Amino acid sequence: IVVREADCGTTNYISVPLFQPDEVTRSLRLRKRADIEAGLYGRVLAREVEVLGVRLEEGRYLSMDDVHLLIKAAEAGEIQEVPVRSPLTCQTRYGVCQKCYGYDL
Amino acid sequence: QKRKLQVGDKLANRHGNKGVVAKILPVEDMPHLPDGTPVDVILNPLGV
Amino acid sequence: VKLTKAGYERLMQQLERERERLQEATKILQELMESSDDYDDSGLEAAKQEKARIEARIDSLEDILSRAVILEEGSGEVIGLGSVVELEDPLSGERLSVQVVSPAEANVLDTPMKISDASPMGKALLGHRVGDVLSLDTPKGRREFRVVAIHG
Amino acid sequence: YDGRTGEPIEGPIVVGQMFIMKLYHMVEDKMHARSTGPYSLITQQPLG
Amino acid sequence: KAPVFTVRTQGREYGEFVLEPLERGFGVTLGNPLRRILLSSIPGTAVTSVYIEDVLHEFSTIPGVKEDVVEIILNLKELVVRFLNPSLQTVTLLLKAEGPKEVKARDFLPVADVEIMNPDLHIATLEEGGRLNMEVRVDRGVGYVPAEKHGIKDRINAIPVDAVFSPVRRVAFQVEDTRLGQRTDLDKLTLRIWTDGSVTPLEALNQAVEILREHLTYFSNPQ
Amino acid sequence: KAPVFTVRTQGREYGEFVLEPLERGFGVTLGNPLRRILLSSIPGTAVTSVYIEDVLHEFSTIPGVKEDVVEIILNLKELVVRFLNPSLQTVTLLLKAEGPKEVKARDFLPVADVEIMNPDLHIATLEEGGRLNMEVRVDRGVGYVPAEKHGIKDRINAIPVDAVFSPVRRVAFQVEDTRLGQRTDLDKLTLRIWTDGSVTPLEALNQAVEILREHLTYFSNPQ
Amino acid sequence: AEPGIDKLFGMVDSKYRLTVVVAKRAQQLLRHGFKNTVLEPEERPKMQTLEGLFDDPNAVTWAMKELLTGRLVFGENLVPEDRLQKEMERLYP
Amino acid sequence: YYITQVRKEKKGAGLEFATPEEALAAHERGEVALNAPIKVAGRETSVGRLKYVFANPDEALLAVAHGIVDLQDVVTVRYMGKRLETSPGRILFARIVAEAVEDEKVAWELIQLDVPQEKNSLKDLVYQAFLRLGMEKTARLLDALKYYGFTFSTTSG
Amino acid sequence: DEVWDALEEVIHGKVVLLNRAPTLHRLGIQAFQPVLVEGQSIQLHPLVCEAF
Amino acid sequence: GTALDQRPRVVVGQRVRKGDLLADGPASENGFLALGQNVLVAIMPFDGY
DNA sequence: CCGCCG
RNA sequence: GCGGCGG
Ligand SMILES: [Zn+2]
Repeated sequence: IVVREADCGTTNYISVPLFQPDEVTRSLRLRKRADIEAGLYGRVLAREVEVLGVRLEEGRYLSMDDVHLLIKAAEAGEIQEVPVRSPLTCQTRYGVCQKCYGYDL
Repeated sequence: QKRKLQVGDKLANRHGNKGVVAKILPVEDMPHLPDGTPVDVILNPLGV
Repeated sequence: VKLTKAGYERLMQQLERERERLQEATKILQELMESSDDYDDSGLEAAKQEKARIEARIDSLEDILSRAVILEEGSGEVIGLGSVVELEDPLSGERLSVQVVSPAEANVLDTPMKISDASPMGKALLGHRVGDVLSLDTPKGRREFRVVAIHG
Repeated sequence: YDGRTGEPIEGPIVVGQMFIMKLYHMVEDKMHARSTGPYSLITQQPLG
Repeated sequence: KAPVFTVRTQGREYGEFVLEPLERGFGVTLGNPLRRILLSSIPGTAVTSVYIEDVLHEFSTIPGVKEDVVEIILNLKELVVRFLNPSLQTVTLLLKAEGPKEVKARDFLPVADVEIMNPDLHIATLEEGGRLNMEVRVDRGVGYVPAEKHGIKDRINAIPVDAVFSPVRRVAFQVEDTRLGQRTDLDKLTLRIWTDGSVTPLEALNQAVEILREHLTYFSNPQ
Repeated sequence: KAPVFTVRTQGREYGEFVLEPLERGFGVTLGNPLRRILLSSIPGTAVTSVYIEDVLHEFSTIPGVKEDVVEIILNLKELVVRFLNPSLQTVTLLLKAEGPKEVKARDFLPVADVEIMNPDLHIATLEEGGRLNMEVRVDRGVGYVPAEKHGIKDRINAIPVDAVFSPVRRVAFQVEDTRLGQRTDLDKLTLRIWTDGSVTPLEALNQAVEILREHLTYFSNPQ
Repeated sequence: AEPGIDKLFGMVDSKYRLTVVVAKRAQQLLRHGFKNTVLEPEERPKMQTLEGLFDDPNAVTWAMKELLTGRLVFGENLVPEDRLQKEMERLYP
Repeated sequence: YYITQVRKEKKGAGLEFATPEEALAAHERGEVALNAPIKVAGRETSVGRLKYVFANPDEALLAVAHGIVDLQDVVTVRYMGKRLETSPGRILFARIVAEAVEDEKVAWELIQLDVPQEKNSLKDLVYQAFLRLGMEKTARLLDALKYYGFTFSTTSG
Repeated sequence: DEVWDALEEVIHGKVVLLNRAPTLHRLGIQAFQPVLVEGQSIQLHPLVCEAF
Repeated sequence: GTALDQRPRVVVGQRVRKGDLLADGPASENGFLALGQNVLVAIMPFDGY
């Protein structure tokens, strides 16, 4: 698997969940700071989402701060999941495109 | 042949502190006591 | 599984504390594996092993806490779960204070010594009432006590 | 005192006679530096 | 008040030098610099090469002689000789005693211009028929030099020894309270120096002082 | 070879100086001593005590003046004055201004043989009807003298200020290894200097070196 | 690190591209002679024992220093494959 | 760390300069006595800040280098635009960083001289530096830290 | 002594690669500018000690 | 591949006690085991060496 | 995993 | 080939 592309078009994105189900019977919680970071850091937003007053354009790669924002917001109660590009849904047969992999080089 | 201690050589004490020689310092500028007597080796505290 | 509001609260709090301990132990673990300076030392096996002893206690607290019944019966007559018993030894006039609770609630540190449901002395008391007199076996012999009373 | 600056080292430092040894690890066994040489006859490899 | 540089010298080994008063913190500013030179720059002498008659390599053994060639050449670097004129760059002491005796550094055949301040140094012990004859090359150098760095070859079968030129064993400086002046915040630098004998505490001090000055001048032409 | 004394000076504040090659651990024998000197010996100027007419304490506030006593006194430490001759051991600067004006260091009335190279230095902003009149004392000294150490008493109600004599701000030196054919264990001393402007990094250096030398001499006459 | 590598990285759509450009330009620097540069007048690279880095130190060093300025052009299909090597030998001794 | 840390000593009495001026003086003389330490639990400022007030950032270090203050001592120092209550160590730290990378303003924008430097405070420093000033520039700060971190480490004792 | 001048001259801006015992992640090998030094051992930068 | 010599630690004509070291082994001096030497050591950090 | 000796 | 040993 390698990275050769032009923003592959197929927009079928993965939704990064911000809340974890069961640890003590049923009760929704904010996944640990670390774990969320793991899932959203250096990612590319599939679709746009205004969360706490700011307009996080579609396709923007959310830096660490941005992910903090999303967490801070989740605290308030404005978003439970996240639209983001990923390899799990790349169209490029053999390989993966820029927008889907993400930031980290 | 004669094996004089040089930079790459590794020494160790009976307690388990093992290590290699990093720099061979000229008595000139190495840690000395009030009375002229200089020390011979400096073990980094952090490994304890 | 049967718990008292008191019992519940206690086990709930302990669980909280062990979560903090796990988060700490973890942080620690992570640092070690990240160090890669001094390997093969009781640095991993200890950190790890420590974290395990925790997680285990946690699984025990979550299990018990995930499916326990709460019996609100402060007004009853016969010794049942949640009952606080007091036994006097006919001979020495010794006053002993105890409370029978489910295995998970037992704890000699408590005000009334909390004894297990399926605990010998625990067995002996369940099903009896003020006045009764009973025995069990003890290394020195066997001492019978009389239930002087039973508060909530 | 430093030795390089002759200025003291703020704070007492422990020192003493420690028994330390040199190990069967001379760097004599430590520096094969290759430029060019022999190749295997059957399989093309720069064996030495 | 001009630094009263006093001196108390006993022998050619010890040599304390007092010098005060000195404005706040110069005692140290001088004390250390001089110390560093004293041990690293001062010139002297050491046994640079030796040769025993029936020995081919340094790791050999000579009949009727307790000590091994290495136990010996080891003891020779402990030999402190003393030349008197530059015309003495490379001296070759000669020694040879036989039978039941204890070879001491005093048994070297005298060389009119140079003296051995290291007399009772134990060189070797001889049982019977202990035929020991050897020539030890000595030089005037500076600092430390590994026998592998110079590789002296007077005779095809002689073994080079390690160079121990620094004629000082230990230097120490002390900064004490004030003696004269209108202020109490002052330095009283007194440094005590230790020499093997080759040169004198004072001799050293001065040379060091010079080397220092010598370098100071190097700040002349910019570029 | 002869130590190549290269120079890279920009303005009168910064000054990079390289000097190699040098023998084993010598850059450090030079560097440190020079630094020790460059900060404690170099003579210059610093404001000693100040006095604002209506002000009594160090921690207060003059109406019509945004700055607090503290800030002003602070600003004054920043003041860099330069004397021309020995006759000026202690000079009193005077300055009075009112109304809506910015009080710069160039507002002090000119004194005969004294010069102010820190003109645009902002001392205080005066609001409408801002009465600011003070007298700042300036002296020639060496090093740093805490306001609590000297304690000048021009006017019994004035305030003593920490003395910032050294016209040198900080000093940094590095001992990097340099190559020379045969051997590589060589010293290359590059020392960088920062000055307030009173003198240049190049002058300061020389002065230092001289001062050091001068002391080397005091090792002349025994007793 | 290296002289404005960040500036360099900014000049390419992909990291690895920079490398390819950097390289091939270092090649043309030696092949067609070492005088095929564009910024030799002032601030041309330099060495320490004798200011001779003006003649032949490292190639890539040059390429980069040249690429740092808006002198050279790089593209997918800029110049006809073969016509480039022909014209280069012609204009460079 | 050892250079950014601050010290706290023993306090015979209530450190109230929160309000008294005879508290600046008295508390400041009781300090010149053997009563109140150069780092007493005084709310507004411990006598340590009262005595020493440094205008220029350099001002402080030199006082240190002359023996007046130790690096880990709470003093007052006038910076770019604020009279800040911090220790020489801390300040020194600022400079180091602000030196590694030329943009001095961007420097103190990404460091917190409010706590001793911990592996993390640094971790995050590096990370921030990378995103903020570029790759190579950060490299420079690392080397910088490496250097200082080590030197202080040796003289700390 | 002139050869050294040469060697140090040929190395100017070239770099070499270094490898740790078990190569585990991409950083198991990094590139560095060599600076000729005395002795046998190889001088390695502390900060990268964590990588390999 | 290590040196294995025996260095006599006794002098000519000496009254020896039964079971007394006549000569020292490869790494034993005075009859004691020795492997390396006792050096004066300061326990602190240097630049990074 | 990579490496080296006998 | 089998023993030993470094990280
Ligand atoms: Zn894709």
